[PDB]
Amino acid sequence: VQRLTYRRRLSYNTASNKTRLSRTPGNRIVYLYTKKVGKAPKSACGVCPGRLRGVRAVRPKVLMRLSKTKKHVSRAYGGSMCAKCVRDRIKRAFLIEEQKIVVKVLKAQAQSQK
Amino acid sequence: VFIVDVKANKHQIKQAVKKLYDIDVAKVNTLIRPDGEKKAYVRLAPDYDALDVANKIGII
Amino acid sequence: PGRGAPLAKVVFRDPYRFKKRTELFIAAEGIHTGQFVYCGKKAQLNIGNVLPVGTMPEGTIVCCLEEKPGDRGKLARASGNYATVISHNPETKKTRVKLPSGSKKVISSANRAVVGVVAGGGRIDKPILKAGRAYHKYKAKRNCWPRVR
Amino acid sequence: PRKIEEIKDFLLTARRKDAKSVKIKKNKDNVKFKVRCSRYLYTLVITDKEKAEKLKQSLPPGLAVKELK
Amino acid sequence: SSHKTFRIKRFLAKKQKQNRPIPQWIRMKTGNKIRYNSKRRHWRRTKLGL
Amino acid sequence: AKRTKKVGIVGKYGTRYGASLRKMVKKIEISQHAKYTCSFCGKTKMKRRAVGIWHCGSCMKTVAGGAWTYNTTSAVTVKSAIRRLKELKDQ
RNA sequence: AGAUCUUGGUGGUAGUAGCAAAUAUUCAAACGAGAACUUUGAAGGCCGAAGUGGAGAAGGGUUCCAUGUGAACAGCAGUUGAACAUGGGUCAGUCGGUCCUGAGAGAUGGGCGAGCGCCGUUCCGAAGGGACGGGCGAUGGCCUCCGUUGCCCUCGGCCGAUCGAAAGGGAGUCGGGUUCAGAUCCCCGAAUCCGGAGUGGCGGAGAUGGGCGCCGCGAGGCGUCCAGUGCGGUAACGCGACCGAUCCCGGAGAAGCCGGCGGGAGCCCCGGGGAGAGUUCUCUUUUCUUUGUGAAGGGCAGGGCGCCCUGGAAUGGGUUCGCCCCGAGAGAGGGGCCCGUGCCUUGGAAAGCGUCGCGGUUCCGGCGGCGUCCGGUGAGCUCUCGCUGGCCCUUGAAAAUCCGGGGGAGAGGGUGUAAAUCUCGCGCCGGGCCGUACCCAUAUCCGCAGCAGGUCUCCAAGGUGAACAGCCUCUGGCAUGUUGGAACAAUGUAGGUAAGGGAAGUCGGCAAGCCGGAUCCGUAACUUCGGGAUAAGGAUUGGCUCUAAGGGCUGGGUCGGUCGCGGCCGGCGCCUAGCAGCCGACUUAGAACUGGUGCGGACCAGGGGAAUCCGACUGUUUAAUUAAAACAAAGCAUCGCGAAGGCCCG
RNA sequence: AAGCCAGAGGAAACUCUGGUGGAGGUCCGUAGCGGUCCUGACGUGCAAAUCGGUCGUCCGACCUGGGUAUAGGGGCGAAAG
Ligand SMILES: [Mg+2]
Ligand SMILES: [Mg+2]
Ligand SMILES: [Mg+2]
Ligand SMILES: [Mg+2]
Ligand SMILES: [Mg+2]
Ligand SMILES: [Mg+2]
Ligand SMILES: [Mg+2]
Ligand SMILES: [Mg+2]
Ligand SMILES: [Mg+2]
Ligand SMILES: [Mg+2]
Ligand SMILES: [Mg+2]
Ligand SMILES: [Mg+2]
Ligand SMILES: [Mg+2]
Ligand SMILES: [Mg+2]
Ligand SMILES: [Mg+2]
Ligand SMILES: [Mg+2]
Ligand SMILES: [Mg+2]
Ligand SMILES: [Mg+2]
Ligand SMILES: [Mg+2]
Ligand SMILES: [Mg+2]
Ligand SMILES: [Mg+2]
Ligand SMILES: [Mg+2]
Ligand SMILES: [Mg+2]
Ligand SMILES: [Mg+2]
Ligand SMILES: [Mg+2]
Ligand SMILES: [Mg+2]
Ligand SMILES: [Mg+2]
Ligand SMILES: [Mg+2]
Ligand SMILES: [Mg+2]
Ligand SMILES: [Mg+2]
Ligand SMILES: [Mg+2]
Ligand SMILES: [Mg+2]
Ligand SMILES: [Mg+2]
Ligand SMILES: [Mg+2]
Ligand SMILES: [Mg+2]
Ligand SMILES: [Mg+2]
Ligand SMILES: [Mg+2]
Ligand SMILES: [Mg+2]
Ligand SMILES: [Mg+2]
Ligand SMILES: [Mg+2]
Ligand SMILES: [Mg+2]
Ligand SMILES: [Mg+2]
Ligand SMILES: [Mg+2]
Ligand SMILES: [Mg+2]
Ligand SMILES: [Zn+2]
Ligand SMILES: [Zn+2]
Repeated sequence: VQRLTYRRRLSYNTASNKTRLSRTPGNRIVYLYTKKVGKAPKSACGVCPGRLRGVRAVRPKVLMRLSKTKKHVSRAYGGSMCAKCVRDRIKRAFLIEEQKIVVKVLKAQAQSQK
Repeated sequence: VFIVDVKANKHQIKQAVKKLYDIDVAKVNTLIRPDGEKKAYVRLAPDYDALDVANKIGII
Repeated sequence: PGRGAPLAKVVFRDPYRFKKRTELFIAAEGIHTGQFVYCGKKAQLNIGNVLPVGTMPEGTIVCCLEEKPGDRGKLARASGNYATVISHNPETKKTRVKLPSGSKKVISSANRAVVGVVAGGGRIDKPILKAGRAYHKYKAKRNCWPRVR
Repeated sequence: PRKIEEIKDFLLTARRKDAKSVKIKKNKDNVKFKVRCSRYLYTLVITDKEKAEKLKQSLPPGLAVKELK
Repeated sequence: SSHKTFRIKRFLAKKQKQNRPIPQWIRMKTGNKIRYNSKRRHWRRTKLGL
Repeated sequence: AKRTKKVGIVGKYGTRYGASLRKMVKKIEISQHAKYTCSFCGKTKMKRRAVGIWHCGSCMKTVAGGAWTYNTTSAVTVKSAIRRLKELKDQ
């Protein structure tokens, strides 16, 4: 086997000194310093633990040079909240506001008496 | 290759070489020697020959 | 870290500007995420609600009792502990409570407190069983553990 | 580098202002036209020899047509 | 080390330049009384101050 | 088979720490590592996360409970006492 | 003449002690006055991938690299040198620093202090000097008109300066060539990030369609009116952009240790095809070496999903090594998204490499031919990605920085070849400062020194084997550790063997010796029931020749009833106790034969039992005479204290 | 070790067996860390504390770099002045 060496002056196996093996056109194995693994966004509901879909998982500063479409979904709260918890909040907003109408009428028929 | 003042940066080195030798330079590299003198590698433009520029400078 | 009692991250609405305020309560045993808690004079008796001791009944027990009116919680904060409301008197705005140590103390009727015991149960019931587990317990608190006679 | 699939979209990149040169490389089974633009090097691959013969004479004037052999 | 500051490198440059023998023509000066460079320093025999 | 006669879960401690201390910690470790049924979703997925913190893996509901048990007998009588005092507070 | 006097010099000892840690050198030649030590070649050896190998951090500071010298130094020598002398050498937007905060350090306000000052870090401050928005104007000027500028109105807490990491966070550079010494920095070639663009650089998007009066055979046009801050999919979500401020919400940055699996790569292994070597006393289609495709795009495998639609499941089913999952929606069918480091492709063969040659240009990125191929494997090793668990009275950073969403204040055009605007494609310009050579250690660092000491990491081949063990070997390295020659006395240091006896030696089995691996049996008292336990005790072990057992892939059709020697529909059929062919890992068991009973043949590798004392255990301790019964420890018990407080500093 | 699968014996109560699993300040034992004995070597040493063999521990109260904080009647000490 042919053994390898670091190509930079950081000689420790730190979290930013991660490498991978690559075979050059010159038929030798060298290190290629990898980028860190990015994560998809979590959901703003803070309940369901899965990460969002339709959004590229990159490092945060990579998102500056990405297109807008790659960073969000075509929906209300798209790219910030999951589809499942958006359906729940749409129903919750409607039903509670209906409940407000219920108690407003309920006291309106209560105030028919002195 | 020149020996330049230690305070001179690449912008000043390029401008100095451009005016007092009447040549156009592409890029300038710069290191400081172990004796403390700054040394500049001044690559000339492709339409300027370094050989005949060095002739009239006087370092043939 | 360094505490037996868990902490609750409650989110209120700021009443004067558009903002969300994040408090850090001491979790009372029984409260859960996605639960509404109510703080004020008009809050009613429920576990986790923060209402003054002067408007409480004469036998209710509290979690994070204020020592003085106005400050934030200072009493019965360690896990599993609680105070008990013993008596009030509408004159001179005073209320007598029983501290976790058994001492009776007179505080103002405006002092606020969470309702219920504080979570963390009988943590001291489990034997530590190991010098190493005592090492880890005190590494989160301070440099006091290996005690030379 | 960018790969160009068909012919006519290679022509306007060839006649683009930032096109420095065109390189024609002959292989055993195809001919590659490589126009060196400012950012990329656009390679168009034609497997038919006579098609590359016609395209070679159809290049815009005033551009380098350097052949690699 | 390989990583050095400008002030350290500039200091090492001066100590390098003054670690050279006396010129031969010095000994021919009238009233010279100097034989060699007595302030010579080898990198192994004695270490620098810093 | 039944691999041990009486130690149960505290067989991991070997012969150390004394029989009564292993016996005392045995019932605590059984309840601390047990899976309780969630009262919010019905799934037996409510397990301890840290001391005093219990979490259901299914409905992602976190509750504040006892150190080793999901809810202590102290807090159970407290919640009942507060409810009786609340219904006494009004009429 | 004295003061173990001060300073300097010199003797005997004495050509004495000594130049003995880590296996080792030998032959020929060259240069040279001179060779045990330099160099080259040939042998024989060692390090044996946890290296005596290849590269860094700290530290050193020119030791780096050429040429020369032979004074001194390299405890022998030297033609050699990390010495001496003379010259030369470190090239960056994308490798770091630089930026951010961390533990912490530290001004200002304030307080104290005789005073230099020091306390304090949000506390006892009028602590925001900023902003597109608008108004008042200056018309500054390509005074059409939008950019300057002063004041005012409105909004604005990181609520605290600043420093603090060359291993934390932190955008974006790789392939080939090149030097005596530098290269991810030079050259060549491919990219890429950030910032800028006022006159708007080009496109594309926004955005360019309907209704009606007419014209025109119609097709196709004129006038008016009306829209038009994009579109698709049931959905997950997709498409090349997709107006939008103050403000708000969220995300990424941003997370422990351990386990078990699975995917991918690199390496290792096997079967061939080439090219070049090796052996040929005999055999050997043989043995060895070698047999590429960077980043960045595009496409496709593959891995994952706690994502969607249909539907409604008990005779419960699905499923993992383990688990686990399901009327809060299983199985099944069909989709969606993420990662894509793998394959193909542009890069790309033009380069590189291996070979065979031809020219020369003291010393050419010369020129040319051929090749750079096809496959199979796996509890294999190392990285990496993913899934799923376990442990915690332990819950495993912060901040710069970047992004998405909510809202809709506003902005922009009157149907124009249009506007505001654009995270879309391409084009233009720039990226300053400092570091960068070398050593990184039995000789470039610290230990007074070329000192057996100490000093933080990365890569990691073959055989044996459980193995990163020990032993041998390949790539790479070296010359035995600051001398050699001749002898082989005692005494010694290190290693062995020893008849008969077997601790009689000695304070004491100190030292040495016995045992030892694996398989099959067999295991006592006591016990906190976990242990004791490899208890104790016994048998076997080689070589060779077989035989069983433990898998994976495909194909399982009764027929021309016709023509898209082949295909759609089917009269035409019962593998349904499963076969047929191909392929390939080790592993276990049984048997025969065989050797002078020898076989864990080297290496690796527990002596055992019966008790007494002390300490529960694991841990810690006098660096340099004490590792213990001493300290600690969990457990037990007591004491103080409700904050105007307990204990403590000042 | 817990958890889990299957089978068996039981009238119930319940019990037994074989797998799976992979816990533990668990054991043998590398590297690392330490330093028991030979009271070995050396003792004008290689060394102003080193060397050889044998040893204790080797998933944890573990080993370790760098950055920080504590200063002399003070610090720090699983405690030996
Ligand atoms: Mg590749
Ligand atoms: Mg530089
Ligand atoms: Mg104690
Ligand atoms: Mg030194
Ligand atoms: Mg005298
Ligand atoms: Mg006298
Ligand atoms: Mg002698
Ligand atoms: Mg000798
Ligand atoms: Mg060897
Ligand atoms: Mg090395
Ligand atoms: Mg040298
Ligand atoms: Mg000598
Ligand atoms: Mg010198
Ligand atoms: Mg402020
Ligand atoms: Mg800073
Ligand atoms: Mg860093
Ligand atoms: Mg180099
Ligand atoms: Mg390729
Ligand atoms: Mg399904
Ligand atoms: Mg070629
Ligand atoms: Mg270097
Ligand atoms: Mg040496
Ligand atoms: Mg040494
Ligand atoms: Mg010194
Ligand atoms: Mg050896
Ligand atoms: Mg020797
Ligand atoms: Mg020798
Ligand atoms: Mg004998
Ligand atoms: Mg005998
Ligand atoms: Mg005797
Ligand atoms: Mg005797
Ligand atoms: Mg012994
Ligand atoms: Mg025994
Ligand atoms: Mg046999
Ligand atoms: Mg002990
Ligand atoms: Mg005891
Ligand atoms: Mg000692
Ligand atoms: Mg006791
Ligand atoms: Mg252990
Ligand atoms: Mg052990
Ligand atoms: Mg020690
Ligand atoms: Mg000792
Ligand atoms: Mg001794
Ligand atoms: Mg004493
Ligand atoms: Zn959600
Ligand atoms: Zn639940």
